[PDB]
Amino acid sequence: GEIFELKAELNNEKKEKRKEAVKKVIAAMTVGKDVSSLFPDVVNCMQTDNLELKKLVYLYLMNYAKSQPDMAIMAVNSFVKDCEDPNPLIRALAVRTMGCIRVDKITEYLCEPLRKCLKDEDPYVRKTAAVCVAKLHDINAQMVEDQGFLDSLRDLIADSNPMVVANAVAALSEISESHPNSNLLDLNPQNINKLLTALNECTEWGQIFILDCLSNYNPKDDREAQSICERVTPRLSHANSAVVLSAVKVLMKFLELLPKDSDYYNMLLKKLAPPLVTLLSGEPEVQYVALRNINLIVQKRPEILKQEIKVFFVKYNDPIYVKLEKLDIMIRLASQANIAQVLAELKEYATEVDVDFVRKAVRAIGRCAIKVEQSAERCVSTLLDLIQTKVNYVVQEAIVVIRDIFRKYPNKYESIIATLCENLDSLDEPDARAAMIWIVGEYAERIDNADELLESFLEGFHDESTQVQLTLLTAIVKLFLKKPSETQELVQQVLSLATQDSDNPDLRDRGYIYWRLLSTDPVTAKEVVLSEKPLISEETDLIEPTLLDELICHIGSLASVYHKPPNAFV
Amino acid sequence: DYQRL
Amino acid sequence: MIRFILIQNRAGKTRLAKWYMQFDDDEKQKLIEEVHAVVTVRDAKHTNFVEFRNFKIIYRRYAGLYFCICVDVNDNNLAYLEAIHNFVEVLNEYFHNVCELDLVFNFYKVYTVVDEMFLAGEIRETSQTKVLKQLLMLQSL
Amino acid sequence: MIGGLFIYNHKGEVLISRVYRDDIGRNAVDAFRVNVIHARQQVRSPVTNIARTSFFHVKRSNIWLAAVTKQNVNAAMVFEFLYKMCDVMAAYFGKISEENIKNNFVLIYELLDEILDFGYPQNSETGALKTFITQHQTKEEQSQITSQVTGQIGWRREGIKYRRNELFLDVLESVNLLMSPQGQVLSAHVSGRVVMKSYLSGMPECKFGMNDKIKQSIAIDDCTFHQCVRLSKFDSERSISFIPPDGEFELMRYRTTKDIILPFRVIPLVREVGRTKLEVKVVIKSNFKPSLLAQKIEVRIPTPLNTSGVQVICMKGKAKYKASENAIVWKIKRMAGMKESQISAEIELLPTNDKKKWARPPISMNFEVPFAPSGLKVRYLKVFEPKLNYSDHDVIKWVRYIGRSGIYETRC
Amino acid sequence: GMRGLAVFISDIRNCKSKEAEIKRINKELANIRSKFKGDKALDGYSKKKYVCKLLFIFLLGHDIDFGHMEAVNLLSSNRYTEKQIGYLFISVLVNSNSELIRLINNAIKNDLASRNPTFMGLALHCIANVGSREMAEAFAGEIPKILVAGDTMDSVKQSAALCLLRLYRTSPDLVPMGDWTSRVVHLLNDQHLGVVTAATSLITTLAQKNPEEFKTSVSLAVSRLSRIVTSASTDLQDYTYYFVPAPWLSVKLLRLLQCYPPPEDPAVRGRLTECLETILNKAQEPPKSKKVQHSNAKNAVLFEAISLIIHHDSEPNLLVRACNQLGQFLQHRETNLRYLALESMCTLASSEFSHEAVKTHIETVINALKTERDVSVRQRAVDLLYAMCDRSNAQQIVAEMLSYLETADYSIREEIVLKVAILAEKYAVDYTWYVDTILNLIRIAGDYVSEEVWYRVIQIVINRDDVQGYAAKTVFEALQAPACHENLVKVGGYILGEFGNLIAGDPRSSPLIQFNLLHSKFHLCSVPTRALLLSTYIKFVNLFPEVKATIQDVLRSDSQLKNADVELQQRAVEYLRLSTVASTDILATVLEEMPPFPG
Repeated sequence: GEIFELKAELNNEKKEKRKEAVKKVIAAMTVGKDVSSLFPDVVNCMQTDNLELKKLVYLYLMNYAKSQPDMAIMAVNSFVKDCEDPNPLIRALAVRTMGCIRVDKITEYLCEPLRKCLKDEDPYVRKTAAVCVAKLHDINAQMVEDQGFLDSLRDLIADSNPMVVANAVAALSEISESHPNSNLLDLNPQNINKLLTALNECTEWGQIFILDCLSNYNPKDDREAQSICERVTPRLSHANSAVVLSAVKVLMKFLELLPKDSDYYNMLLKKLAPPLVTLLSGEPEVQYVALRNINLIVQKRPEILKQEIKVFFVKYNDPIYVKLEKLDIMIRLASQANIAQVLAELKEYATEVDVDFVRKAVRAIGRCAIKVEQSAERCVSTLLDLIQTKVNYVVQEAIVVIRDIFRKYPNKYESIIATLCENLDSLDEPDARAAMIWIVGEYAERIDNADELLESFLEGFHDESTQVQLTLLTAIVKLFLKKPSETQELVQQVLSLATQDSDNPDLRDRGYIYWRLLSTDPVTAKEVVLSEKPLISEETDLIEPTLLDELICHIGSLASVYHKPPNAFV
Repeated sequence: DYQRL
Repeated sequence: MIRFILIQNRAGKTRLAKWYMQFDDDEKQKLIEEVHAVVTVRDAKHTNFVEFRNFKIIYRRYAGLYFCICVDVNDNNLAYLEAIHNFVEVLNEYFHNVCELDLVFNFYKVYTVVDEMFLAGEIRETSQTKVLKQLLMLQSL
Repeated sequence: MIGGLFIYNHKGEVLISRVYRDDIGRNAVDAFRVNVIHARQQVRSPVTNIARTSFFHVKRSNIWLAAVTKQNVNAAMVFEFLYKMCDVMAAYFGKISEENIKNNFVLIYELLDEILDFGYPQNSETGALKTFITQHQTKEEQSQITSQVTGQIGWRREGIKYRRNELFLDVLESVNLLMSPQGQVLSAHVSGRVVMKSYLSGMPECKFGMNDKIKQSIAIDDCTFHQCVRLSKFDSERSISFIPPDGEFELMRYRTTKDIILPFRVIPLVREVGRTKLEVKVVIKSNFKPSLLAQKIEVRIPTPLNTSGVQVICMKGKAKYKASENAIVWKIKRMAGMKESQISAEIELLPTNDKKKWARPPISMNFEVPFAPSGLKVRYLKVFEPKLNYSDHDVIKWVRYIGRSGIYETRC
Repeated sequence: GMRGLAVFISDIRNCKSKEAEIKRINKELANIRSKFKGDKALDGYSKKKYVCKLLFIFLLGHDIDFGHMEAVNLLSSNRYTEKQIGYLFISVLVNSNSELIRLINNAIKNDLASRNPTFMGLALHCIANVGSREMAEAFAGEIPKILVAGDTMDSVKQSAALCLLRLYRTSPDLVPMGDWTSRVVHLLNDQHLGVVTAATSLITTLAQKNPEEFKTSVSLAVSRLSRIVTSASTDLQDYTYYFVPAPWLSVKLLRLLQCYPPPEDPAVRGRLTECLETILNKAQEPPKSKKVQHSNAKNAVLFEAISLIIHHDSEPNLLVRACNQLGQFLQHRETNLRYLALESMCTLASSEFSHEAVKTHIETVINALKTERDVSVRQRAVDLLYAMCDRSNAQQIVAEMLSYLETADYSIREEIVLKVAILAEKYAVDYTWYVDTILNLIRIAGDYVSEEVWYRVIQIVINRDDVQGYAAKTVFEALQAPACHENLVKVGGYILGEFGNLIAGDPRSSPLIQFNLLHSKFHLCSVPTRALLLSTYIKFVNLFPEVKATIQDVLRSDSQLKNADVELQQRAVEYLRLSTVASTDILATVLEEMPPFPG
């Protein structure tokens, strides 16, 4: 087809048609077509001095020598010759192109040009050589010459040019992933002072890199933390949004000084809020990231945005993720003084058309009921009305939150049991089914239908969620302990079904434990299963404190956006 | 539009 | 058994969709973008035979269009690929080098051609000359 | 740590592909294409995880822009880089469109190679990019260009010359207001930004001043600035000092919530006549000097869903009833301050269920005004150039305030 | 020849936005709705054009809720084009209204009563395109009467055969095997090969439920196949496709043969064997044409012949040649033939006789698994390796599968994990190998291990009583690594809860170290994992009285007793009260080593 025509026009003496054919070849490469067989004429066209054509040929070289080393080896002579090009721009281009080649042969011949370019008068070549040192560390880097590159790069941090300092900081931070007990390789306090000075001179990306590097360092003494924070704080104004987030991370980590007697603690807590509130006025993606991080900040340190609830009210034109995170953050900061405003907002949000937003609002009403004791009756009435709306998912969420309301406030909200048990066939979700099974089991004393409700589930015991199976087993054991004679056969049935007819090791483990506990002696089993339990104590979908601390140590990073540890995703 | 400053 | 026959341009617009099984309009769409996503990702070097869901589709691009036939797992793959080629050749002869415009402007004629070739989800007439003669006699009417 | 950077079109084709790390392969493009562009559900997040791989995507015009990483990259940094690259491409060739990407293929590849290197965002202020990126000589200019790319002052080029030292100041504001009928402002918020267009020669040291004393003075809750301005001086002594980059740039951003002057007062009057006729009259008072002419005024009056007919009566301007928006849109081309306008509307209601009451949506209004709703006025702006000889008087300064409405709603 | 249709379609296409498209659609829909209800009677051309406009609008995606009555009015028209448009509208848009269904049925009955071949073809295509119980009740008695000895056109016979096929697939109850079956079978002798193709499809479908009724079809089809393949290219001049004589009819006859046991008649079986031998020998001959379509048709016929040979499996001589041909296709240049060869070689390997011949190609199967770089072909190679596996070489297959899984994306990872796990379970000559294999799956995949795999590894470990000591030791060694997935934590907790006393003697593996290792992973795990670890903690309380204090302390922790989830709080409180209140005898008897287990 046209591939032969492309080859023909590449094999031409005119430079204009040569570069035009190179452009069409790269376009065909980009759209998805494979032109690896068109490598040699590009090799022939390599011998030129046009910066544009040279760069395009470099791009083709990296893209295809990523998988084709054998005949792409020959570019070593061209790279070596180009290393001494008087023009620094082509020097840096050649270094960055040669470092991007991952084949074994280029590794040996890259070492000398990289070493020559690391120590240079021109700073552009120095920055390119630093990042190329990082690239060389990316692939097969154990040779002692790599250690020479690393300590040369470490000494490169003390340089007058700011951008090379920023890129060297990024390179050290990247290489520091290795853990032969020799971690991060640097950051003695003189380098701390140097980096803190260099925040001003470096670009908006340099400030990000230097703040991320500083986040790893820990102060030796108390006064060092305050001296560092008094210099980190000016970054709270916008050099970049990521600059603000990194500065917030650095300040949040370094809050280890005196909680009360130190006034700078209160000053920093006051200063932290306005940048956080400002971040919400940006683009929707940056707003989403800021809200994801503000959630963690509020969970860790509630006393920052306590008096600033009005800015988190959801707006109709907001994007869906922004709306959900705003709802979560409002429910985090809900309090006795402003419970009316948030409750009215939740009443309005329960009527929206989006399923996820309505489910989260129905969750939030119960969360407010748990948090504020005085408004518990009003929230329960609202939840009952939402159930009476007869919408299926609203019923599911209302039941799953009424379970937690029962757990927090025991033996005082039993008038809701009949209205709840009326909605039994509407439950098709494992969570609401488990919630209703728990409700039936816990309060089986004062409801007569509990035996029928618990027995009706055993028909579809298998092909059911493990949560529901365990909840059902526990509920039936509870019901037996309340009423022994009436529930003799049911307990034997469920125990045999859980032990002999189940493949789950955990489920049959619980089955054996319960069966033997009931068999050996009744009163001990009654004391164990039916023992009084401490209250959940006003939990608001809290994340694990250890994971919360790790996420706070990783505020700016993506792990805070995912709310998952870096181990979960590589 | 443009006013003298 | 043929489950459906689709003709799509590279953009994704369905220029023909004849269904030989009962499918809901929502499920018909789900199938349409499913086929589009599965097919447009695959290039010319890879095999024409790609499986999705309980069925499988034999596709082949002609100019910008994608001619794909969905069959059962146990059906013959190369036979249906050749059926696609025969159908495209008869289209090219009937419409004098078929383009997309001939498909949009004469959709009922193309439906007639498909009904002549494939009926009840099975291959009906394979000869090009007989199909062309039948189309000429219909046109003269 | 941006592993790869891809750009797609509305068809789904890959306009450009560039991969900076080995861990990102040809499979990442296919995964993004099958999972994000062709997603069955519309409920997503800007960043998504696909088999231990993160994808960041933003949409400009009908063009998708995506960045893929397999590391614990800084999310805000990646999003800001995507925005900055969109801005750079817009600065080169205006609209970010498919044929623009196709025509300037080599130029975008130059930008991708330069502004990012092994996932590390380098200088991308496009002040330096113009110098050594196009669409001889001696070591002198070469060392100069290299230093200006890598040095501290990267936004402004050394050799800028002009025969008319002029700069342009633009104060752009968006107001968000929701007024309660009881006279209490339930929510107020003003977002503003100062856009500066500078045509100056040399390396001027510019001082920006405003009524931020904290006889006109406004209380700004906080100010978020540009990179070129020195933040340390601002924190230490409350001074705004910067070197203006050549061309347009956003100098600062500010937020105001106190002492907000209301451009207009909305007085809604609704009269219920059984279930057939509804009388709604809206009168707006122009609370500004008559020398200021309001422009692009839009008033959106909601109507009940069971409305069978709408009558429009207006002495000034034109009142439009559009069933597409299911509301009465009232536009006025211009009027001065201390002016009034009235509308007479008759709403005929179709029969409906008596139980269903009407929850009135807020009255949304759109307008553009010459004055700044926050009250921010540029008191002064000093310019000084030690290297050259032109003084502040030689510099010609212009200022314009364009206050556009944002979310302006009125409960009825 | 519809100028209004052309201008409307151009107006639809010329729209630059969806809003303009919907605006034009609404304008034309209003116009056509007003035009149907107008006082002026509509001539046939206007009716036809408007019905076709509605058809185009519906095919664009938008819903059309009118125009059915005009379409049925087109069914009773003398002109052919109006009738075609009406029938297409009826076929595409389906309305279940009793009056409209009655009118459509009357129109189709009137068209079928006529002797016009074109009108009968339109009616038969309408019956075959839309399938309903009402249409079956109306036409199931009549359609068989058309493709019987009564003289009808060959195209009418084809349409009738496929229409009866559709009616039988939709409503098998309404098509009984009457006296027409014999004369439907006798269509396999018609000169017109299209009628033979339609009859072959119909008989192939009908033979599954009634193999005995259509028993003569095998004897009629073997002769037709032998006359097709063993003939000069000049014959079948109309149906010779790229120098391959009637590939589709040959494939259909081979499939019809495949749906029957081997023929009882020795002469018929000899003819079938000779035809298959000729088909196989045609492969070695050089192609008559260089075009890929010729080879595609030839290989379609060949692959159907090979599938017939595999299904019959009655000629050992033919199976060797089939296996050799598939082996030759394994290394073919075209990936279509490689994919088809792998697919057919899986079925061949399922056969008992040809196990060694297929197992011979293990090296090239592994090479295709490694270097093909195609998802479908690699999946087929993995499936073949699954089929090819044996007790003599299971270790190599599992090692190769693990190596491939190390470099396998995400979609097929779970399937590869399941296949490797089932192979390791089934072909475990030494049980120390299975534990290491499952640990390798948990380490390499982790996210894709799925519940059943670790369920089954626990099943194997509990029952053996001889690999438990090694399993506890290797799991302890695996847990102290800094990278441990959640499934590994689950398996480690469960195994160490019951077999921690096996290695408790060793100083390195002491109860304090085991508990510290488990509690290190306790916090960074989901709710089910935490609950399982709580069960393991109470098991440690039972086993090691020296570590009772620390476990009682961690259970007493205020974070454990107030967990938000019900199950964690329940197990924490229950285990705390069981450790505290029990008299060291009930606690002892509650926890035991458990009985051994019984597309």
